[PDB]
Amino acid sequence: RFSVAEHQERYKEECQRIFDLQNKVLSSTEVLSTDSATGRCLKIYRTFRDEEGKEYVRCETVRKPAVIDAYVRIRTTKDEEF
Amino acid sequence: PHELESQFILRLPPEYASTVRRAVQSGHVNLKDRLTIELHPDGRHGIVRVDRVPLASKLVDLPCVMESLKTIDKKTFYKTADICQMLVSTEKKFIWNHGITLPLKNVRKRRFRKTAKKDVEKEVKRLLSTDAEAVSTRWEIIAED
Amino acid sequence: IIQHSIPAVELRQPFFPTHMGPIKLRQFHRPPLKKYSFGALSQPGPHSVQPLLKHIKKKAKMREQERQASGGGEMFFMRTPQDLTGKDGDLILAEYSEENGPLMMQVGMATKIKNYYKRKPGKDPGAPDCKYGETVYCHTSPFLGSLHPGQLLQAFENNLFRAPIYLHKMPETDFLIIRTRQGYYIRELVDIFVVGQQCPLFEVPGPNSKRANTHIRDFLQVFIYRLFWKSKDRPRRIRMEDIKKAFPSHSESSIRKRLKLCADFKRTGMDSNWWVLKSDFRLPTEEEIRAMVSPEQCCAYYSMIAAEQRLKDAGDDEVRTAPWNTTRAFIAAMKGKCLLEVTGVADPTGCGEGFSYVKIP
Repeated sequence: RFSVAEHQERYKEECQRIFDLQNKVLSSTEVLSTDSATGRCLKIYRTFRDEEGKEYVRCETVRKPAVIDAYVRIRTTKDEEF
Repeated sequence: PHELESQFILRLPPEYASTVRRAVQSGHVNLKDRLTIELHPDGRHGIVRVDRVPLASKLVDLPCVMESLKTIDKKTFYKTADICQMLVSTEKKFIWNHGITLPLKNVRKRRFRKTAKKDVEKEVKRLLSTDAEAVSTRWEIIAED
Repeated sequence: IIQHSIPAVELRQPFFPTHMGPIKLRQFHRPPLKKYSFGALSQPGPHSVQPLLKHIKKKAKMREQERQASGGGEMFFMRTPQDLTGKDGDLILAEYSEENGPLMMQVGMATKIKNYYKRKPGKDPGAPDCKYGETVYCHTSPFLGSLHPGQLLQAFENNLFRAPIYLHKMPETDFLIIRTRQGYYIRELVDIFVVGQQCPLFEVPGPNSKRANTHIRDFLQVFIYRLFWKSKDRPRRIRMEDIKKAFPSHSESSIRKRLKLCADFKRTGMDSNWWVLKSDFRLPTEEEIRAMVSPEQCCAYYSMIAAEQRLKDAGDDEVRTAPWNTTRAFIAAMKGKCLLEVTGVADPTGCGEGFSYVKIP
């Protein structure tokens, strides 16, 4: 169960093989042909006053995970600040 | 003070490109008249005239970062400018998934890693602005159906 | 050994930014095409490109005459930003396979191409002639993979990193256009070098590292000394607002602490609202100012802030991929302190090709 000699030999051979492969792919002149965890969306209800007297309510749904994660993080931070 | 020079690659049709390359080698003022570049206010599009013929052009973003290097003695190289944009004369169309070199092709879906777009943060800022405009903001969660 | 251009050693603000905005950090070494506020290009319409082939030959002839004046000995001609411009001289293009380099040279930095050749066993014909760089012979390959005997690989050699380069012909369709406020300019490009994964010879500082904090303090102090040299007043004086414009991120109190030593403030009389240099203090010489902050240190700091911005934008694997961890791991491998797993999440390609710089027992 050699721990140092076996490990060093495998590391050296793998690095050399990758170095040869990386050089070959980049040096090649061959042409190449063109080729949430919860699973829950976020919905927001906004209440605003329109011109003169009105109180319309707008419901907007975000189905994009990255936007949902950013919005939730900011909302949680705002709650934490107060 | 000093403003860094901005360099963008220009791509032309091969028959058009060959005529332009011969004119560049000649260095004649005729080449200056023959080739004119016009930049749109958006800047994602360009109009290029080759031999006094207008060609529709769209600016595209090179995926890789390319640096121009100048060497007086051919042993020491000094960087002049960085090129990340190419104008092609004949969004996902404003992006180029292919490298300029033949080896680097389909780099975005091969020799590149999955990277964050940031964009998305700006869209969240717009949502925050609408929340501020609204007198009342209500939050609810909808499960996928 | 490497000599940087006089603007690059002087850490001039256009070449090296005092501060970078979050959008600027995302666009690292990838500048958008700007629209000039004023100038011929700013006015809407077609703009004619200008041939500078005669200019390139004349500038090269002038440089050769200056070398003849020096006796034919090699001469450093990059003493000004105008010299740094790519319109004159021979231009080569380098394309990086990695989407983001762990260390990226700032504009005006210099690199020497080194061609590494391993001799064939017993008698060998010799190293292949190379148009760019100087051929050298090494018993052991600098790269982790051993070079095969009879094989020569060109590489970019600089203090920040060493990266293998492969020469490829430029496409006939491709042309290089340099755009300036006065007019567009066109240069044909014939040679482009593909760049292999960079092997870091320098260490990127971690966010909030003691080294990173020292570099930030040194950069601010060096800028303050340069401002005193810039002032033409016999009692050198600088405005606090000018330093604040250069460094919005820096707190006024941190700038005040640097100002507290070597400068004094008058609210009344002559030099009112000015930070006058202390008479007792002696302003540091230009060589001392260059010694305090290295261009390599600035590039590592610039890489760290851009990587930190990317990490912040993307909400442990990503932390391993970050350059400061990779640079430390590669230096440890050269020391032999720890091995690096060849295959890891840190690999830039995301495929078997390329190496991952992650520390392993």
